[PDB]
Amino acid sequence: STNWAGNVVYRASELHRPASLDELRRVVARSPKVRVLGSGHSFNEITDTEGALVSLEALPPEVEIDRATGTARVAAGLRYGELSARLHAAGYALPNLASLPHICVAGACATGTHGSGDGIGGLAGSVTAVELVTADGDLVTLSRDADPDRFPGAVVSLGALGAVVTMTLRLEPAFQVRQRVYENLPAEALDDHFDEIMASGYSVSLFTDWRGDRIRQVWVKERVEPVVAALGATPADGPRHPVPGMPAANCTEQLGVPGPWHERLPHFRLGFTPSSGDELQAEYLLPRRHAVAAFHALAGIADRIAPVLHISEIRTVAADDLWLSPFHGRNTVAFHFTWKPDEAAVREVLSLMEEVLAPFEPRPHWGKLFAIPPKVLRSRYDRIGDFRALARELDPSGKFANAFVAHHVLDD
Amino acid sequence: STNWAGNVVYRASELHRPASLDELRRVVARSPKVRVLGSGHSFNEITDTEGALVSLEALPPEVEIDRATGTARVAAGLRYGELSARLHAAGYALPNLASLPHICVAGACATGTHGSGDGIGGLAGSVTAVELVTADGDLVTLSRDADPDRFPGAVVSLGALGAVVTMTLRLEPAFQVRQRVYENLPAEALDDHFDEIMASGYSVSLFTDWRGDRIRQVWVKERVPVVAALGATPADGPRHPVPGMPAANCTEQLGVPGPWHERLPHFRLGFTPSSGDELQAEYLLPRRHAVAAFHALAGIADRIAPVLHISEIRTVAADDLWLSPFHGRNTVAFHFTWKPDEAAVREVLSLMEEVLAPFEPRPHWGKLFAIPPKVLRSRYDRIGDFRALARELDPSGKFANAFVAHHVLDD
Amino acid sequence: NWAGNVVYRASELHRPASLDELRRVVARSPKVRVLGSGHSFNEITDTEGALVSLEALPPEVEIDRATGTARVAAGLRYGELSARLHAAGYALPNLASLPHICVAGACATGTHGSGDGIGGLAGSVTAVELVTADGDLVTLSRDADPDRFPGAVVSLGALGAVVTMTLRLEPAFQVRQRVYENLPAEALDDHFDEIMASGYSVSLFTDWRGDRIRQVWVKERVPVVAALGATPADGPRHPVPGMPAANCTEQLGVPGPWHERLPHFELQAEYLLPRRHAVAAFHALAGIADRIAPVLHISEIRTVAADDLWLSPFHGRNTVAFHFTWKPDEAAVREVLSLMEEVLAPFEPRPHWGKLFAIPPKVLRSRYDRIGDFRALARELDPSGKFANAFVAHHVLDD
Amino acid sequence: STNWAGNVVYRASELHRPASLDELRRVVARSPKVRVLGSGHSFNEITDTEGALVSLEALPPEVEIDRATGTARVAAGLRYGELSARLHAAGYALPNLASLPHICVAGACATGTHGSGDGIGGLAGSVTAVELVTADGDLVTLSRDADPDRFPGAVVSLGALGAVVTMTLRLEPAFQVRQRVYENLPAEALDDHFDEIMASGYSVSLFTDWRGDRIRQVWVKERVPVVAALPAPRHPVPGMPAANCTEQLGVPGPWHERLPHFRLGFTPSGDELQAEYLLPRRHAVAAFHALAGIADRIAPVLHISEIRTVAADDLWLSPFHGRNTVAFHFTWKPDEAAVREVLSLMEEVLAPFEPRPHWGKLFAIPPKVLRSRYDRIGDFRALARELDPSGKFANAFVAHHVLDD
Ligand SMILES: Cc1cc2nc3c(=O)[nH]c(=O)nc-3n(C[C@H](O)[C@H](O)[C@H](O)COP(=O)(O)OP(=O)(O)OC[C@H]3O[C@@H](n4cnc5c(N)ncnc54)[C@H](O)[C@@H]3O)c2cc1C
Ligand SMILES: Cc1cc2nc3c(=O)[nH]c(=O)nc-3n(C[C@H](O)[C@H](O)[C@H](O)COP(=O)(O)OP(=O)(O)OC[C@H]3O[C@@H](n4cnc5c(N)ncnc54)[C@H](O)[C@@H]3O)c2cc1C
Ligand SMILES: Cc1cc2nc3c(=O)[nH]c(=O)nc-3n(C[C@H](O)[C@H](O)[C@H](O)COP(=O)(O)OP(=O)(O)OC[C@H]3O[C@@H](n4cnc5c(N)ncnc54)[C@H](O)[C@@H]3O)c2cc1C
Ligand SMILES: Cc1cc2nc3c(=O)[nH]c(=O)nc-3n(C[C@H](O)[C@H](O)[C@H](O)COP(=O)(O)OP(=O)(O)OC[C@H]3O[C@@H](n4cnc5c(N)ncnc54)[C@H](O)[C@@H]3O)c2cc1C
Ligand SMILES: O=C(CO)[C@@H](O)[C@H](O)CO
Ligand SMILES: O=C(CO)[C@@H](O)[C@H](O)CO
Ligand SMILES: O=C(CO)[C@@H](O)[C@H](O)CO
Ligand SMILES: O=C(CO)[C@@H](O)[C@H](O)CO
Repeated sequence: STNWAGNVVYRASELHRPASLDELRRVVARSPKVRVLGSGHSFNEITDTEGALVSLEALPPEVEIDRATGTARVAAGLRYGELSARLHAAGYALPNLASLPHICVAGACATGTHGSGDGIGGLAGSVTAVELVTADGDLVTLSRDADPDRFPGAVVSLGALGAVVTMTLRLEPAFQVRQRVYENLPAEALDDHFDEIMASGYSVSLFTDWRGDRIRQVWVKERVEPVVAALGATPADGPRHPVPGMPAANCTEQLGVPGPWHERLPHFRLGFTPSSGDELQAEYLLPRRHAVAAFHALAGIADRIAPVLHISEIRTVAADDLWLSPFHGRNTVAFHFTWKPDEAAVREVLSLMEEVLAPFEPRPHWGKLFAIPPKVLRSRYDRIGDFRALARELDPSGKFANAFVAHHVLDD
Repeated sequence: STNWAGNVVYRASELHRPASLDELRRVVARSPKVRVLGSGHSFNEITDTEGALVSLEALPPEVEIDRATGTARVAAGLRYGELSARLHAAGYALPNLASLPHICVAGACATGTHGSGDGIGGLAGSVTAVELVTADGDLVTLSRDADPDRFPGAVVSLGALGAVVTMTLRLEPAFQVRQRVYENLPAEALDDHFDEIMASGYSVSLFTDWRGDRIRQVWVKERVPVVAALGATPADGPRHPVPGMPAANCTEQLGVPGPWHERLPHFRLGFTPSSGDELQAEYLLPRRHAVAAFHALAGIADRIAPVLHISEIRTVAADDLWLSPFHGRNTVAFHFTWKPDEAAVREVLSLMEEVLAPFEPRPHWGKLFAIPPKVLRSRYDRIGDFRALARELDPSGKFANAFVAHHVLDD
Repeated sequence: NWAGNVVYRASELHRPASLDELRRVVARSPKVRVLGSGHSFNEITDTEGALVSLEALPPEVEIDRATGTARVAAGLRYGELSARLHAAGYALPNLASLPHICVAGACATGTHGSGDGIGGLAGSVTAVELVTADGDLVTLSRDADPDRFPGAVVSLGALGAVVTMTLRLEPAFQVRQRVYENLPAEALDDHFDEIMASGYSVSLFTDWRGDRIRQVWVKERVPVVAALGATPADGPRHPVPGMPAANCTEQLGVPGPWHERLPHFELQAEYLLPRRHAVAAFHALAGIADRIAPVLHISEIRTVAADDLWLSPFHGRNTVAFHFTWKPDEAAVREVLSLMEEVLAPFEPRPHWGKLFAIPPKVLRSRYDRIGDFRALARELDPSGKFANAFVAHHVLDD
Repeated sequence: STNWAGNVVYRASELHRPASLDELRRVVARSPKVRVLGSGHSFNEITDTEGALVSLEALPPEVEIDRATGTARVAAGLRYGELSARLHAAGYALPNLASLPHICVAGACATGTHGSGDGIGGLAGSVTAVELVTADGDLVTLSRDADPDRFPGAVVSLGALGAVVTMTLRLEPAFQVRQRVYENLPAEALDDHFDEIMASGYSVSLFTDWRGDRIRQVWVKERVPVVAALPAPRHPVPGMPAANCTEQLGVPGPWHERLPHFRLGFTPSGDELQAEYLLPRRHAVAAFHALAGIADRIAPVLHISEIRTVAADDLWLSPFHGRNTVAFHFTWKPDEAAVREVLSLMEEVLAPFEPRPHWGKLFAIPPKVLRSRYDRIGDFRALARELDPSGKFANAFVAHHVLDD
């Protein structure tokens, strides 16, 4: 019926839940208009369609680990929670995960979903091949090794190349992670010490309510002195939640307690499992150089942000070569905004935000809200012409192109 | 707002999600009318209230394992999926789980939730102590060792004693379980071999559509073959109890050994339905009336199968818990996962109840039924005892909604 | 003390007439205890150093329309404070039995009325200003000091001398009050909850002679006990036999202003129990009614809502109040209380801090979850133990 | 989001763009607080509101000409760029145009926007009637002919009467205009020859950087040479490209591709602040010299200043109410803090010349004094209360400056 938040009521005629590869290939082939439905953790109409919603949650939850190549072959309908548990048990890990694990692996990689860390990509960077059902109904495989020229536009694809059934991931050895929350770092500390703070851990989040002159929280996640303590931030005495009033229970165990990578790198614990959300979201991704400038630009309109914000989160993400990846050929600073659920009021505040950041050539998070018109947005991605070439090659009728992918990427 | 099936719209004024014991104690105390809210996997008006709905999902998720006594202190908002995973990690298990893990431990035990298994009781049986917030707002502990007279009425409580915050669970060593599905057993094979079948593994499920003369599926889970010999054929790939639904949802089959918490339920940890498209009722009968009852239903299989997804038949050992459906009688379980027409199932239930009447059938407290109070109560010895415990720990009836008033507490 | 069973062993009795003067006295005196009205019955207000009244201070009463709160002199009595609050068209939720009781003295001990959804008077407090042992002002408020403010109000005057308390107000309201005579004692076994909920504030008066509740006072904001066999009173009544009805607030259902209705207007003990033990307790007490009734004027049963104030008797549990206005024979009463505390022990009872009791410390401290937090707040605000007498040392602070 | 400059961040709740009169009238009637948004070419908080910002650029762009009366009925949301090009096509013209065409007609007229020329008023004088949606949502027409007592209040209104949908303009025959730039006139030239200079063309503009005592540039626009006695494409600001500006070097062209300084195609956000003071024309030289005396404080934080002339009108809050006028315009550099210092000073040195500020550009002139400098303000306050008792269309700006006691 709706997206996780419940602001997007899907206008689809039918919701198909194929129980096999064969049953999917039939649904895709016979349907004139398809958009794959993963986890519903998007806030825009990217997943909307007047035709066929198709889930892949009901296919085999394959997770075949090849010990020789250190790579897992895994079902696109599978979520990061499950995938991680299974990978971890077998003694394998991924380099990073998003804020909660209950997010669909293909759905995440489609929109350029990311964690934080200076030397760590968006999650799609771990992908080394896809198999997808084309608009026709047959399996195509695109892999880095085999298809150098085409693979990089395959992964962060807005699910407009077809339905991905199995993604190959490069694995690392399973690892332990400790996480501490520091409170009330002074905002001015960023002006001279931004690079030192975000490098002070494997993955660092800044949380600010854009009220006053203080970074409300700083989450410093280390692979097994703290810099942000030196700079005025006090360690938190107990468990904490990024948002004011929301329970610490939900969140991954903090207070410096080492635990497995997959119960630490996300902000939310394997158990949390919210059936629904009461928030909106927008995230702008800038070149890393514009962090401070951009911080200040936003400091200038904090009086419009703070009223309708739950929390804003600031992260770093290494550059990839993935054509519609927000991290395409530029190390990045992430300006995320978990809003309160008033779309009208957030839409005003986003047009404004987009004006004050415009000098920093900001790319919006494909899954989160934005108002950046196509002309401007397309100019901010070099390889947008090469991706439109691949979408017409693999989907000439534009089966997998709803209004959103047309408007933002495909239409002239 | 609603139950997981969505047939029950809670008519509550407030939905509290306290983040601390203190915050809970304040909400309980100040609210003149409370019903706790766990996982929402009930289908009747048990969890409904005009007063204050109260989750405990927001309290610290304690799983404190005490190696010495081999027990686990666990938060009442926690669900079996999370609890199990954590218990398994530390190298511990429980004896049984329900069909899907993502059910709340306090809400499961509060209704008499159960698996299958000859020598295995309802899940509430692994409970040795409960700490709860009284209608007053203070903590009370009831344990088997400290309160032998009263503890047996406190676990399977319909949440009418107050809000349980922690539950002590006797553990076992973590164990491996293999699972095999068998297809199209002859219905007559039960008549002389029911007990031989249900005992053919640690936990055993019979799934029939109540169409014609076959048992669609038989699931035989073993701690690390009868029904083959009796004319059922091994399934060659993965399978789901209901026709149409995907095998993918379900725990790994084909006799492949796995961890207990990834086998004893039908549904794998990853399957996480946010909503359901079904109703439910389950009748629990003394084991001797298995065949007698099997036939008595077969006599109205023409009114069942129309509005039915699948019916599940299981065994449950006896316990001593006053409102447990397995209260001092080894049990045969007749489960019905209906299709979501409440008006139509209610009519089929009136009937089911009438034909099963001679077997003194106790309904599952969480699932649908229409068995009136007078009759329901007479099927429970220790109903007068529970009514006293409620009055002792909740004189004002704070935790007594119209459901618990009408079925157990009112005269 | 207003009873006269406690002779204050203080060297000096100061009555500062200015904040400045009070601040001086506190600073210069190495041992202080504040004196309200003297409506305690125990050794709580007693000290060998300096008694300090605050009755002479400016009776400030600053009603802030916006937040709907008042700022009032700790020395002010509820009678006086009420009259002023009422004239401005404001009220407090509840008042104790007589208004001529000091506001900071009341809140320090866990003073309370009756009412199912009504707290002790200390719950109406949002902030305190108090002179420390050093002579400077500290403000503790709920808003500004979440962690600490709950130890501060019901304090046993062991943190400093409170000068001004901020109260949350309601709109001023009328109240009617009817006394019913001779309810059957059995009527509580099934209808306790229904009776105590039959008004805004309800009181049960029993002489613990036979099986009758002598009187039941039912106070309503502008019904069960009539139907359960108690008869309406023909004319004005007083809770104690023989004492004149003239002393008591107007009854016979004549609507009146809250402050002329919620109060009713000897030694005293009160035990405060989880509300669920109301009937169980009421029997345990009937089971020694032969030792009570001889030395008793009247006993008063009331209900009080839970709060989060660390040494409130209502700390984290709705409450049934069992009060005993005794005949002034302390030696006799101390025998009765020792037995009473034994029969009531299973109901984990808390004593009214400002009334008599013999519950040993080790036990009394285990019936308060947040004693250690209150002990660390007194050592934070008064490390010298200026405001620590023998009472507060014995019961709460000493190790 | 912001005004064209970006110094004003709109603190509105809703930004509406009605696509019909019906839809506007609905937005107005249901909104308790409204301010219309034109082109955002203001620099103060005149357009600002905590209520409802309402563009009109999405209504029918009507341009209904009556050959008989030689008058056009035009959509308020229309810009001078568009409106001109369509007026011209039909073989009609307006007497004058502001510096660029991409300013909203009703936005222009609401603040008393103007060009240069001795015998031509501010743009608002060409308006003979308005239809506006009241705070109730119904249409009211005020016209000079029908409502003599009230109409003069209605045009230069500060958008405080209602939302103007259609304005009736008096038109002329379409005319050609040539313009020429002369460079470095001596400032002393003005001392005896100001009047002769500003009368030397249809419109004349004097650009000075307020460095020394020269006029950097004199733009002389003639319908189809005095400043020569006392020649150059060129941009009024140092460092900005000439290509942005209308075609000069005496090349004849249509009025609308000429009278503005900036060509139909430019279409730029901005990087400047603005103030303009409008003095009775006789104080030209006295004021020019009074400013030359603090030209040390000005020239630093200045792009360019423009001095122009404007005819008198009878429009109640027109800067040109009952007096021929000399315009001292300043395009400042974007440092509001620095400019607000210079304006307190400028407003003191010009005080004897009874200056009126441009309603659309910056000023620090206190209300009591500003109000004294308009005779008819008492009558505009009586009209606003007549058309908008609840003050739906009155923001902080209009209340502070004009309406509040
Ligand atoms: C609570 C929450 C936390 C979040 N945390 C983070 C975070 O920390 N970092 C971050 O970067 N983002 C984060 N996000 C954003 C989120 O990762 C994106 O919205 C994500 O891309 C949505 O994935 P989905 O599958 O849930 O959503 P959907 O709307 O269901 O799908 C997203 C897109 O993927 C496509 N897709 C899905 N499955 C397939 C498939 N098999 N083949 C092809 N295309 C497919 C769909 O067509 C659609 O276009 C968060 C979102 C939420 C709600
Ligand atoms: C998909 C599905 C699968 C199922 N599988 C099985 C199965 O295999 N076997 C079986 O026997 N049953 C099964 N059931 C039935 C189910 O276990 C019961 O309805 C059970 O009561 C679920 O409780 P809940 O907390 O999830 O729901 P709720 O309606 O929220 O809670 C049930 C009761 O528990 C009480 N409660 C919850 N938390 C507390 C607490 N902390 N303190 C006090 N009271 C509390 C509530 O007040 C309420 O009265 C299943 C149900 C579904 C929907
Ligand atoms: C006739 C009568 C009726 C009563 N009715 C009730 C009733 O209905 N309900 C009930 O609960 N109790 C009742 N009580 C008990 C009485 O209200 C309490 O004992 C109360 O706490 C005493 O207040 P006081 O002004 O007499 O203080 P005192 O006995 O003089 O002092 C008691 C405490 O107050 C402290 N104190 C006083 N002022 C300050 C200050 N400004 N700053 C710091 N500490 C201060 C002292 O330090 C001391 O610890 C009654 C008592 C009597 C005599
Ligand atoms: C680059 C530039 C050049 C300029 N050149 C000149 C110039 O040469 N001469 C000159 O005199 N001024 C000039 N100005 C100033 C400008 O002409 C005035 O500030 C003008 O009033 C603003 O027009 P706008 O449409 O941007 O108004 P806005 O800022 O959008 O709003 C201004 C006022 O118009 C009102 N309004 C707009 N439309 C309506 C309507 N339909 N009904 C009712 N009220 C309405 C608004 O409520 C507000 O009170 C210039 C400004 C800039 C930025
Ligand atoms: O990263 C995200 C969402 O993309 C979350 O951390 C939010 O910041 C809310 O906590
Ligand atoms: O039998 C049960 C227990 O309630 C179900 O979970 C089965 O899968 C039938 O749907
Ligand atoms: O309120 C009290 C004391 O708390 C009553 O006992 C009255 O004094 C009547 O005796
Ligand atoms: O905008 C105006 C008038 O308001 C012009 O003076 C420009 O500054 C020319 O550069």
